[PDB]
Amino acid sequence: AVVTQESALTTSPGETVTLTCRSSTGAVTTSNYANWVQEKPDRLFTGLIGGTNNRGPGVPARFSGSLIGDKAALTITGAQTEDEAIYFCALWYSNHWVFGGGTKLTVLGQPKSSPSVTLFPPSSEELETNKATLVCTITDFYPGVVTVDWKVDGTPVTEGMETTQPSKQSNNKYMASSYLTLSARAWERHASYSCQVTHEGHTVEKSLSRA
Amino acid sequence: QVQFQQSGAELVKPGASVKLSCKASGYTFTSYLMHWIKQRPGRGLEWIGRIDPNNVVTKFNEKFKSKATLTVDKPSSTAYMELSSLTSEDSAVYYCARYAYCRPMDYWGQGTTVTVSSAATTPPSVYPLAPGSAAQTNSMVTLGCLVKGYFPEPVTVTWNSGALSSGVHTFPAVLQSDLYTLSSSVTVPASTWPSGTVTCNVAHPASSTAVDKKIVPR
Ligand SMILES: O=C(O)CCCCCNC(=O)Cc1ccc(O)c([N+](=O)[O-])c1
Repeated sequence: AVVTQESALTTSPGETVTLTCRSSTGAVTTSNYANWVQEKPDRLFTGLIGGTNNRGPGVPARFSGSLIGDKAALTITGAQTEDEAIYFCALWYSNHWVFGGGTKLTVLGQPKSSPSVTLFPPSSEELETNKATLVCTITDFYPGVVTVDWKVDGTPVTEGMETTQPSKQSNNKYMASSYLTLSARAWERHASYSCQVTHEGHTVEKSLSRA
Repeated sequence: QVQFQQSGAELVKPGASVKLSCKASGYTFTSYLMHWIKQRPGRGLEWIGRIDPNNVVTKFNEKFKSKATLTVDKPSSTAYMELSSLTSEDSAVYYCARYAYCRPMDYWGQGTTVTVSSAATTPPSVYPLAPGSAAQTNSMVTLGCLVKGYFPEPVTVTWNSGALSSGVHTFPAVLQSDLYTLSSSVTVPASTWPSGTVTCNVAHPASSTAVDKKIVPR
């Protein structure tokens, strides 16, 4: 079982939106007992639609319980700024539940400007412990859904990339960081280390070097 | 009103089992099913298991049968989860959630985050990061202090000793190998750096450190 939702999306406050939830093993029949549970402002999760269509006690009546055809589907009618959140869909595989990854939602406040990316060096100092550390300073981005791809000389880094999730800064637009961590020889016979960032399917690129 | 008090944060170490509790509050406990759901640090949820407060009975995940004992306390309406001797590989944020017929929920608690670190309270080795990367020297330059290798989580970092708000962004921290790693950034323009000098402050309360490290080109 893969209960597969969407990954991320946007709708402008007022307009309707339909969130879907498809599953690996065929098609969401009522048997599933479909669930929708949302998280918001600092880790509180509120539950939304139970058994494909039943609204939680105080979940406002915009949110719609709708098993659309093959797939289970939540809709948020008249979408509002108080609905910008991550929604989880959950499907009951007979004698146990399985969670989708959620979707993050954006109810389009301040316009969609991009990230001021700036990659960093491993400093002279950690080179004595033989560690050499990489930061990619990815910041000012809206909406909150950017990616991180790293490459060590053409080569896309499969080796140890540690990252952050979109922290909302001061004017309510986001920031992120990506730590690529390596030991000195693993730095040295390598010239261009390349930081790749995408917004809405539109990238940015930064690099360093040695010769 | 109808609340759900889970505890707040926990520090388990590798090979020490944990007993976590969900105190249920303001509803008829036994006649409401309970779930426990793990959120591994920031990507996706996993349902763990299922306690019935009236009869005690549990469905587990395929995934958490060698790990949890879900067990209930009817008089105190508490519903404790126990995780047998654990790996570094399940430091997470754990949530009890109650539910009526078929839901993860209608209510979940706060989410007791039990961070699994065998290493104790230690000082962060902060490094000067220089803007010498791919981009010609134009108008505003972005500088960063990386405060690597600290334990526990609490670092409280001011950049030019206190006075300069206008361009600072500390990052949210990550944890490489049981301890933490974090950087804090800044982007003042050319007619400041190197001239109007830049040096960062590193405050890390528990393991006494108030470190002033200087930034330069290398
Ligand atoms: O008592 C209830 O509220 C409904 C659940 C059925 C009776 C008690 N046994 C349950 O075994 C396990 C159970 C059964 C059905 C179900 O939909 C879920 N679930 O988590 O959603 C769990």
